[PDB]
Amino acid sequence: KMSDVKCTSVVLLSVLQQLRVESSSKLWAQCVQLHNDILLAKDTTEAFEKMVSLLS
Amino acid sequence: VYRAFDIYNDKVAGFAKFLKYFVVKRTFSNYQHEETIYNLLKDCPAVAKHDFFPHISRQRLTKYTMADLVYALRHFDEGNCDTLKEILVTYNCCDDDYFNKKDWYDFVENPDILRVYANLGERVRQALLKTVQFCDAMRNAGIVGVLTLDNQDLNGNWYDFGDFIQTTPGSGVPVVDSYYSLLMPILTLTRALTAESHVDTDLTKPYIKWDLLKYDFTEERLKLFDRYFKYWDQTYHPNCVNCLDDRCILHCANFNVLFSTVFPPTSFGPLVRKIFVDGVPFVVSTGYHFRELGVVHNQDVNLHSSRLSFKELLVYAADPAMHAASGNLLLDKRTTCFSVAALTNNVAFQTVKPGNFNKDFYDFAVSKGFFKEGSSVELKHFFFAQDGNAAISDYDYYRYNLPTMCDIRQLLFVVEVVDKYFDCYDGGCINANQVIVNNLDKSAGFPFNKWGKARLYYDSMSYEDQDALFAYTKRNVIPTITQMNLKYAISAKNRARTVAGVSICSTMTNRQFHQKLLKSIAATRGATVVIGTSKFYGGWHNMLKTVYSDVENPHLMGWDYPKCDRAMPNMLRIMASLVLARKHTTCCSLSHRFYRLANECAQVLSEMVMCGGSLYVKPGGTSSGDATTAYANSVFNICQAVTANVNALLSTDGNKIADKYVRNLQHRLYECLYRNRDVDTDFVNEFYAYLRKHFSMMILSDDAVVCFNSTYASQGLVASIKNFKSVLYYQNNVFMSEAKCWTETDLTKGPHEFCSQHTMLVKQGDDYVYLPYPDPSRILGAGCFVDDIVKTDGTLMIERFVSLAIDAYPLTKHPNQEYADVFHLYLQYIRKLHDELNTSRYWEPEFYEAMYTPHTVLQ
Amino acid sequence: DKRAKVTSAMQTMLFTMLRKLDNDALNNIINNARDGCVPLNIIPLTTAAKLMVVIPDYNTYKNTCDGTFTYASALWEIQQVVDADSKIVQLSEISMDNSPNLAWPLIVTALRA
Amino acid sequence: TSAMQTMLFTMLRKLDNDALNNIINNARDGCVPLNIIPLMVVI
Ligand SMILES: Cc1cc2c(C(C)C)c(O)c(O)c(C=O)c2c(O)c1-c1c(C)cc2c(C(C)C)c(O)c(O)c(C=O)c2c1O
Ligand SMILES: Cc1cc2c(C(C)C)c(O)c(O)c(C=O)c2c(O)c1-c1c(C)cc2c(C(C)C)c(O)c(O)c(C=O)c2c1O
Repeated sequence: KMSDVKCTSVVLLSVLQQLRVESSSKLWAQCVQLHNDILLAKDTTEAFEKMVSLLS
Repeated sequence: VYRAFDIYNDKVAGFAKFLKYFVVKRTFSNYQHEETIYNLLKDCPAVAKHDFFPHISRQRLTKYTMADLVYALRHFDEGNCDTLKEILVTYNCCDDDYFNKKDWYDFVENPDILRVYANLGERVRQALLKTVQFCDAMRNAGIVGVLTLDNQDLNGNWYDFGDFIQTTPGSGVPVVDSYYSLLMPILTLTRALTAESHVDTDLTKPYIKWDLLKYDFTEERLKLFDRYFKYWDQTYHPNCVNCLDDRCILHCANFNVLFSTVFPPTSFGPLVRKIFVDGVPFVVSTGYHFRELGVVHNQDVNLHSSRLSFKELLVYAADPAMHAASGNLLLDKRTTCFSVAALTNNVAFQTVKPGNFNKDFYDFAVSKGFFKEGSSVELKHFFFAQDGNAAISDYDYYRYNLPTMCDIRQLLFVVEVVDKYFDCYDGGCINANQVIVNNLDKSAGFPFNKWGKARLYYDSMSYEDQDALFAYTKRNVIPTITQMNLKYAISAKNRARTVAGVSICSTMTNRQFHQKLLKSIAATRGATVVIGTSKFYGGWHNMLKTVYSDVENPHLMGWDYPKCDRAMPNMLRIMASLVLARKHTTCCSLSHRFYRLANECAQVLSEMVMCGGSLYVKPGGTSSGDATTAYANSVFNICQAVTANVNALLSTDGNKIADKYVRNLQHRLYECLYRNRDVDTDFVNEFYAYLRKHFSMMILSDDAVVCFNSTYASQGLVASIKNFKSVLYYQNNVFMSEAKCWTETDLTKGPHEFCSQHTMLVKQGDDYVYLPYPDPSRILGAGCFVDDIVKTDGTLMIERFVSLAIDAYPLTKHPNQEYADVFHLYLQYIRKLHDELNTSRYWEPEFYEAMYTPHTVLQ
Repeated sequence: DKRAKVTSAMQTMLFTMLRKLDNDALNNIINNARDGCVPLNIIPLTTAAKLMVVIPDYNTYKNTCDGTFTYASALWEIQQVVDADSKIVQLSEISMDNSPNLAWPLIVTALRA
Repeated sequence: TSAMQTMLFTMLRKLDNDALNNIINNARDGCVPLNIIPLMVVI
């Protein structure tokens, strides 16, 4: 069900950007790296790992 | 024993891979004459040794001659790429094992290929200077001849004598246009004469520490010519201000562009004297050293401008003088592009955010059967979000823009074949109120955008003022400052978007200069270019109808140019602008025309770019955010096409061909562009027609579709798929993978893709009509991903849904049902939306029916 | 009415950038040449003393701008230094050890010596 | 975005938060680190 995982990752990145976390650089760089790699998902479990690692 | 060649006899006049150190021959009078000429001309240090023993042999010849080099560059095939590889390896750029980098050939992936290529510029400049030696040896031995390329190995020492006729000494002129023109635009890829930036002009030495003031290089550039192009039988004007009207500028900017390298980048760009406006020593720009144009001294000059009004304030503020000079010097090690300074004393960054997702749409999809485990319609497109280093990482890409020449005796056909392709149009230097303002609230340039958009200025400058500015442009020059921001919109890839809002002034002049031609292309139908056409009402249908007016077997096919708005080469971007102006020769002085061309080639091909705060120099490309950009690269598209057709004709042995009309079309088109100089209206008209026959083109804003006889291309006559790429490579500095270009072989179905659309064949009214439909996933993604603010009033979102449904209505008729349910859900969606509040009722299938059947007449 | 405001802002920005530069070393260069035609890609290279360098990572902070330095055939003693997050940095941190802990683009604010 | 938790319910209905479960596991072995380990560990 990659559809729900992509949508959830998008709304999570949205609330993250809303949280005003743009202070640091490498944190947001890796964050958007995960986001760009979960919006392009071929497997649902890979998206699962990226999503759970990004949630924290 | 197959190589490249150049031939123009009475009948076969071609440039193709024709089939034919101590190369032995197999004639008596001819090799006798060869021996005699070799005995007359041998004491020049540019001639390969010969041997009269009927064998007229050579010696010390690179296995691949200069010809094959120029060819292999001109016709590159990632499939068949033996020659370019072998050359780049044998001559110390990298070893054969360098041929494993995925995308090694590319210019975006593996930009090391730039260095790999420049590893031969010395081998080039050597043969160049040898060639000039040979030209002088000929003129001072008194022989009339011709200068091809299959007769000079990669070292440079020419050979292959026995074709000319003994004249009397001191009186001899050779035909050179073939040589320097074919060989023209590679002296830039390898960056040939770069060695001449050193003290003895040698790498094993420091750079010439040029005075930090030397600007003109006029004498130096003429040294460059009298040393390299002393035999270009046309009055090269160091500054093309002295070239007569138009065909001479294309001939001469094509030389400043080459000599622009040997000189420091600290020397080009504007020229700032110091004007003492009521004493104040304003260091404003009163000149410009363009890389491709020359030392344009602004004729009009005004000291002691005691008072000031709108015109001169704008004229000067547009300059980079008062920013570059009077600004805290800025360095930036991120990029490779040259930098200048910074307005404010702190570098800046901008990060992009992700677009909002529409939940209700997703619910509708999951409930009505979409978004299921294996639906044929999945999601691929979203509103991405970018990180910190975005604007600058956006800017960096320009490193693909190598400055290149373009073969000038070949390009001395196409400017005018395109003149024909626009002949049926209007065109003139119209006045101010003759310019209907389109796209008002678009943008403005660095100083300007801080104060508004183009609308406030078009509200400011009264008519007479813009005409004063136009006259200025006819006799002055002004450079400008773009501002490359980032754009936020849905897509599938993970790169970033780039909007480039050029100055207000470049607009408020180019409009006055082109609006008539614009409108005249925005109101034709059945034309070749199709910008501004209607969108519905058999629109696509009648369009296709035109496209196959009288074609043989329609194997219709389209394409795309890799990164067009950045890798846009140099001489072609000028040709396009010059063709865009021959609609003035009843109103503008050829001087006005040159200075107008200069204003453009300053405000577009290279100017100032505020990249956050880091003012770099745009080394080329094309301003995406420019009005004339669309029709401009449409001209460029036709140019690329027309060229492809030229290279096709010449890339095909007429001997083996049995047809006879196009044969003596090709031979005389050779005679047209490479052997003579004057425009020959007969042949440009005939060839333009012949193109309108067998290669009907549909050209939208930088977007292309073509319909072409397939039989001709089986034997090779018109633009195939591979030739149009082999040319794109060596003239555009990008690479178009054949996998990214398609070919529909049965007109029963539409084009696989044009304007991002596929087309089907239905029976509306029991009629075989052609309807184009979008990608369903694209419409889906566009659905549940909202770009702008819509939560306040969904009006714009409602209209977005409407437009989606109008694109989707050609799915209702699509075979696959799920596709139709896409439209169905969109419909019911809009139904609920309007409920919350027939032909005005867009929540009825008949509205969407009206706007596609190919006979309706309404709004 | 706003047309007057924006046309005014043009030359206002002009004259104030002039004042922000206005000097005589500029005048010292203008007389060293002809009627004045001189490339604009050299003026701030000479008549400016507020060089700003954006250093991306470590491996260039070693082959390039360091802790005074010379560039543009001049001398530059490094003044206050700031990282990509607009925060102050001390020079001892720039080494292979603590490098992965700083906002990378290191903007310097050197002066001419 | 309050619906984030709403979609995270259905997410957890088929995920069991594999990495969060691994972290709670590492916490269950009595090896609770000084800080959360990037997705130190003492004893
Ligand atoms: C005008 C503008 C100026 C910007 C500037 C100035 C001050 C120079 C920045 O300095 C800058 O950094 C920007 C970047 O964020 C920046 C920018 O994004 C825009 C912009 C925006 C936001 C929306 C637009 C829309 C929306 C309603 C969707 C259009 O429909 C549209 O047509 C546009 C074009 O005309 C259009 C547009 O140009
Ligand atoms: C909705 C619409 C319907 C049209 C229809 C209907 C009745 C099917 C035609 O039949 C028709 O012929 C049209 C002409 O092309 C036509 C049309 O142009 C638009 C439209 C356009 C082109 C641009 C818009 C832009 C741009 C400047 C990007 C906005 O920024 C914006 O906000 C808009 C919303 O209000 C907005 C807009 O509505």
